[PDB]
Amino acid sequence: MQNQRIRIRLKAFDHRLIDQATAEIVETAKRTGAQVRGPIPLPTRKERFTVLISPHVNKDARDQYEIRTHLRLVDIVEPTEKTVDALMRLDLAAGVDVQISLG
Amino acid sequence: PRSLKKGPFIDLHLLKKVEKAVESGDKKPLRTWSRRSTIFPNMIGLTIAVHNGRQHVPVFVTDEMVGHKLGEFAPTRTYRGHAADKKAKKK
Amino acid sequence: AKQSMKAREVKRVALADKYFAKRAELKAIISDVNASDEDRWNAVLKLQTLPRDSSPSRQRNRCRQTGRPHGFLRKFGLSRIKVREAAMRGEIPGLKKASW
Amino acid sequence: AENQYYGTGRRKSSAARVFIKPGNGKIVINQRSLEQYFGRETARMVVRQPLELVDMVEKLDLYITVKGGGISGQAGAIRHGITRALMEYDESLRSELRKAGFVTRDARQVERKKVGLRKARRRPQFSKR
Amino acid sequence: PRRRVIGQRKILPDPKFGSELLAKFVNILMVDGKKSTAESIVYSALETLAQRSGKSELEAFEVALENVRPTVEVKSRRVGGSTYQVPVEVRPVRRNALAMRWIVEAARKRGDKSMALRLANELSDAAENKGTAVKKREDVHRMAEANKAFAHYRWLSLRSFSHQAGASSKQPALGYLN
Amino acid sequence: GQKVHPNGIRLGIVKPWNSTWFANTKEFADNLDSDFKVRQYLTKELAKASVSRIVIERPAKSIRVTIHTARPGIVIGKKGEDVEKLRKVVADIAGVPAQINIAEVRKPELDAKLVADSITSQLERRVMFRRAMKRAVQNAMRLGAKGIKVEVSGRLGGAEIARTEWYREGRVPLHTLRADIDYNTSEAHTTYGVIGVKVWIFKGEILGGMAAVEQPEKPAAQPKKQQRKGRK
RNA sequence: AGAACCUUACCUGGUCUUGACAUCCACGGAAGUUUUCAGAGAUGAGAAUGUGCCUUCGGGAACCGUGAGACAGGUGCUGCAUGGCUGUCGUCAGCUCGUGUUGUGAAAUGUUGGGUUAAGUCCCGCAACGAGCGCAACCCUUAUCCUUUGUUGCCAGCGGUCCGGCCGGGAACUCAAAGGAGACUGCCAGUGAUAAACUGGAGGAAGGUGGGGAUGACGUCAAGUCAUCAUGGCCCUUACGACCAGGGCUACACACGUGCUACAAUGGCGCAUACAAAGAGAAGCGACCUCGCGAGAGCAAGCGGACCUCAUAAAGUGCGUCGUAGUCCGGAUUGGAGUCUGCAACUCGACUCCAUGAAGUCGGAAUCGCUAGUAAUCGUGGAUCAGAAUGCCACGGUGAAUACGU
Repeated sequence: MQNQRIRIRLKAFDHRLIDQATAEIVETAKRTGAQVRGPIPLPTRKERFTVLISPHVNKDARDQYEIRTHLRLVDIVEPTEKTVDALMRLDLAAGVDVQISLG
Repeated sequence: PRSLKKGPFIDLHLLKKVEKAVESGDKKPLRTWSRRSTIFPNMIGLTIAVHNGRQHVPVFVTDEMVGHKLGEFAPTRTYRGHAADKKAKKK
Repeated sequence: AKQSMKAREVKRVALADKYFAKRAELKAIISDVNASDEDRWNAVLKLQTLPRDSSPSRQRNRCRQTGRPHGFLRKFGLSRIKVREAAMRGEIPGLKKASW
Repeated sequence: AENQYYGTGRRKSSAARVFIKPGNGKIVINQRSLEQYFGRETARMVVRQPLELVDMVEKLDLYITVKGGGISGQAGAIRHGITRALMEYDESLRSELRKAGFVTRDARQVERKKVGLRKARRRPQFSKR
Repeated sequence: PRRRVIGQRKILPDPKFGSELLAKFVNILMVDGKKSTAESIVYSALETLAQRSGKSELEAFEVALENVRPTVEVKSRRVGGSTYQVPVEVRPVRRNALAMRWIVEAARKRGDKSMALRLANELSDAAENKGTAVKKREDVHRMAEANKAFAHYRWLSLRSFSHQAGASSKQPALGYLN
Repeated sequence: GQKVHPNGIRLGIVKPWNSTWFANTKEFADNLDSDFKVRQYLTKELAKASVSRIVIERPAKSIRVTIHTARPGIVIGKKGEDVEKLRKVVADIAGVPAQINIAEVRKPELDAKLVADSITSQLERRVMFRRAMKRAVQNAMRLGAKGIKVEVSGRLGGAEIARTEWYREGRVPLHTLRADIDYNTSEAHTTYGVIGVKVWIFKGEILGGMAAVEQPEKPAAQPKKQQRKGRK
């Protein structure tokens, strides 16, 4: 099985922002480099919160909220300084942070 | 049982009244809120007037009482007896 | 609720940072298990009496907006009622109603 | 059609991965032997029970990977995962394994733990007064 | 009440022998969700039945379920200041389950030092129509033969049924105008 | 008072969020406070314009404000200096340098919050509100949509009892998860205390204004996506 | 949603009133930082580092002491003065909008009937017509299944080989996150006024809008919060404000609501053994390591979470062991120490462990949820979270009787 060379990770709370922002990033990476892969999807996280629904009392009835956090990896086998440069020049997302750091 | 884990206690808080009281051996009741503090050998023969949230209680400090904190000899709560209810707090 | 319970904390956090930060590890080195047949002398540890309200064990903070005690949520910096109000209005990114 | 036919063994929200091919009757279960995994157990007689019925016990060879479930229960999931895979001895083969219900997926699906409620459906108990 | 006839789930042959009747038994033998014990405790009970007489593992079990079987039931439906009884005819679907429920009630008090035995010994008794629940059918049929005398607010109903192209007598049975 | 709050339930489908930023869990509590402050402090400068929405966004090394208005020029002001002063107090609250851009203006005579400002004047000015509500509803249906619901509260005219009124017309679904549906609840003062109008307005049963991406991975992005998957 | 102290939300005790905290003006100090002693801490006195920022070059802002006014502040009172927001009946299955007509009118009619429906669902239809709300719908999620991606996912054969996808290597495969596919009470058949739909037939994972959720009309109840918060009326403004500590929300007479675990042997004990899903952890949690009776410890690879770790998930599997005797179940109290979180373990914190060692053998009056992935029952993680979970939220293992009949 494969050895991790480098980690590209895109992180968002919003599900629509992370697919689109990836779809441009992968395009930008093929246009400005020669060795790219289709973004491994990687499993989505979901955090559980419960709060009241009335201002005071009515204990029984409750309210539940969820927030998901989505991960894309791309997996460029070598990113060039000119791929990373195009990536940051053609960035336009808000929903997403892209990480070129690893861990 | 419970303890003070691993680090060194005299209480920081009690220390500044005590160091001047030991110099005399014992002097007038040291006005203390520091019920957080334990009893030790240096403290044998002092008189600690120990605030309980409502008022001070004099604890005479002595060798048979070194296994304890100061806060234990001065009470806090009131207990309703049950022949008939408790009228008073007890010191 | 009151502005005083938040005012008390706000003075506590400037003093926490002033005395305790350089002294964080003065506990592990001088007190805990790393202090095996080393120090454990009171005379270097007698200096924490002024930071006594600023201590990490009373940094329970509660809601940031109001000073209202109890029922806090550290991830919003808010509480139950006031979380619900911000989720109701779409103020929080990605936060939606649940179904499964 | 596949190089080795394949079953998903979905039974009660556990999925049994099961690879069938022709051979001499040999078995792999969870990257170990039958004897380690289902030792002095009735669960060894479960996985054989559908394979004996279509009379290929000493004729089908198998490789089995299994996640989720209970030790007795996973043997019970592999019992659907084998019949899922069987599709090509004859064109009628999957029809008949479906007719016996060991292709037919356990359609009942989970109810989420509910908000304001103690269980999926356990609404509170109160007399409170 | 209830707009249409609605069904039931149906239980499916166990994975270790291939019987429904055994898979339906283990289910009311299950206590605190532990189906994986209740299985072995039934087959080892069936193995004990095979030791009293070796001719089948189901020999005494299949007939216990005939011998303690209710054919008739009593339902109850209050008329004012009093409850009374009104008999009803039982469905087969409840006849079997009643009989297996009285077998596991009798089995938990049998007191022998392992349940495979307690269960097998209480089946051994219900195989000859001699065990605990022989009484419990017999008594229920006795309340059902006796308690046909009363019916659900018969006296004002009794003209209302006969006039509606019914019979001239209060029907002591479920879902009739009487 | 029953019902779940109508906008609270749309944020996963066909309504967009009011805010889009990223804090990676640990800093989220500090970011939520900062998004609130940029909302509060920016609106404090524009009291005099008319506005339908506020939308806050944090790109890399950047904070972008989107604002929705009654006409394009009202927030831009004389020689663009007003909108630069707005970008000045977003730079002072936010931890990054600031942009603000103006949105497309859409249904500005029928909008939830501008319709509610409009009713609120009638309550300020202490009229009986005996026929006002019907004339409110009539005008809304001359100006567009397929239905409107109004509920008016606040101790009408300065009364010492509660006295509410309401008005529903046309088709208004209430608990709908499909389409955007425009809602505002106003809070405002006059002499005798606080008043309030709840305004639900209904444009269409499907609106496409927020969707998940169109395509799977293969037709989307880079032309050549396929791996060798081995094959040295 | 985690009350030793903070929770001034409360009380007492120390202590001050332009005021803990903001703007504006007056004066002294830069704020920031380091440090000794008194004082319980607030507070106070002093030392030492720095003199930045603007400048009618006075002096000031920031922040701090002091003062005046404006004013700050108040879980301050009133919820029959309210706004914001939501509970109840109830998923009751009803309720109304536009409009005409009939009565003198309040009001009816429609909204009632026949058939059918999970529902005012839908066919037929009358002076009610047309139409809306709620249930229905769109909706998310899951289920196979088709599809692409191909790792931190996967392995039918092959290599290194302890036969573990760890890695040479491989793509048949689940599988994740996303395009989405299928099912329409449809087709065909019986029935029913083709007329909704129920039942039968079939392929398929599945035929009753597939399982699950979202989901609550118009609205009485003078429902409940001025204590999230808005806010008048309206009260205090050396305080009905505020710093600091100690006490306290977890008291104790008891009774009551709720949940847990036990009362057994279907089990408990011991040694040995197996697979989850989902999620949290770069203030943090963490393998291997060596230490420690165990708890834990220090060391430290690591971990952005499909990688490493909580975690060996438990119930379940193997085998012996125990006999109704409160035991071999249950293990509470309490003596005593070892350890943990913390500048503080006494009333009110967490864990190991030694000795000693009880109630409880299916529980009066009372008392509630459930139609099937449910009821029942086990373990897990997490929000909260300095330190405290039996709770709550969600996940997955194992998983029940029956629904004839009105």
